[PDB]
Amino acid sequence: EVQLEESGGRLVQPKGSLKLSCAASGFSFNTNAMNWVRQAPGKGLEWVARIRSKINNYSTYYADSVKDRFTISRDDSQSMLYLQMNNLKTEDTAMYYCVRGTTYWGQGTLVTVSAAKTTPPSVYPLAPGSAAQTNSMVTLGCLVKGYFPEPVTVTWNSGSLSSGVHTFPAVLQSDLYTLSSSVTVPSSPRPSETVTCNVAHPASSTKVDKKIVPRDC
Amino acid sequence: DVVMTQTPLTLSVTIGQPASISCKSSQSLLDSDGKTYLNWLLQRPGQSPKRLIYLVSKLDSGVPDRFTGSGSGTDFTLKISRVEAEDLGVYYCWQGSHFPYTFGGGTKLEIKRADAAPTVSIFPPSSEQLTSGGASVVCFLNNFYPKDINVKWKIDGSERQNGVLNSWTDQDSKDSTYSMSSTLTLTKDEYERHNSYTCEATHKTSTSPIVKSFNRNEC
Amino acid sequence: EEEDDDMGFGL
Ligand SMILES: [Ca+2]
Repeated sequence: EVQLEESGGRLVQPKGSLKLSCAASGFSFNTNAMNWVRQAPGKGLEWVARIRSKINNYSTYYADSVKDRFTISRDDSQSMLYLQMNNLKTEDTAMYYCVRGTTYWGQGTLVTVSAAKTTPPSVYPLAPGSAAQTNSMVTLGCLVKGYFPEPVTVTWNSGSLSSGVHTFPAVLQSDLYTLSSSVTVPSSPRPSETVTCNVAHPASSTKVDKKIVPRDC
Repeated sequence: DVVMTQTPLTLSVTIGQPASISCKSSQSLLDSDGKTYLNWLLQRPGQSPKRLIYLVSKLDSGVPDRFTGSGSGTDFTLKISRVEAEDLGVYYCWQGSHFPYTFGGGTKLEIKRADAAPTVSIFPPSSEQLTSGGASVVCFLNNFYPKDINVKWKIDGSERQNGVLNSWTDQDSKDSTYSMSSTLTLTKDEYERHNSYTCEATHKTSTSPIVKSFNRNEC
Repeated sequence: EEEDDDMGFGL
């Protein structure tokens, strides 16, 4: 199978530098022209750069927005594609995709260009309060507050509870994100059985497994 | 640079019905070699883009025959004969006839389904949070349709507009409904200063709002 | 030698 894996995305200060890598396998890397395509959060696609194969003497092309700041390169002996980015601007914030021609796309690597600092989240359990006796279906949650940069992932019971799970996209308010996740289960598997939210923030190496426990005074 | 204009911005289609989307260029995409390098791509929620059509009308391998591309010069069209649940996403046109290689702004295809009222749940601040000096009140509004909804927060009866964060999920992969989370953030001092906390949801499914509440004084 | 081409771009 064809696979393209980008590495290197992370938080960097405006005017800073960063180099991305893309590892190719399952196809003839050395006979293909490669591209970098980016997507700012919640925006459309924008072509960034192109590099041809050795038969075309590794010709390079750049979008006006990155020309002279970015350098596309390749290492055929290692099946690697690179993107060196200098003098980074907040408008360079995006998911960066490695692409074989216009057809094989990687999963992407996130580049956040910001003066804000890496901050771990606070993980708060959301359990039913005062009222609600037995409504046959119970809704529980987890509030993941004040982290930076993106992303954060939430699973319930290590991925065993997959149905009735709603994980809400993060919203940025004054250099910090807040995300929430809900789970709806029958009133029989809880409190009787275990409901735990597993939250990960890889930028701060944070892993928090919060068990949901009833209030009722 | 060649400007690619896609219309409509969004459309809402019932599964089984046709869809048609447009891509217009600021200049002819007919290249010097007599070929027209117009591509169509689909990006499903949380996935990487994938190419569906190249050279205006040619289908990539594994792309169903429900998709047809057509056009010439400056006017191009992608048509879906009968939409399936898997067609949900953002469609982009990408021209390769002129340098630099420009994209259209995207067309978001949404799945039309029946109306459904939200199921509302209210949540008090946790002890883990109250200890830090802050207090958040959460309301989840589950499995509703259409997307447009209004949440109103009330503290002891009076409307509060500040310290509110709202977030919507993508359409559910199984039933196409939306869900929404509404968080009210107050300081620990202000939260203890009042008793009843209420979230009110106004949706097209009802003339009267859905109201969920809790008071710190009762358990 | 010989460049693969998915026909996405011209030239
Ligand atoms: Ca040309």
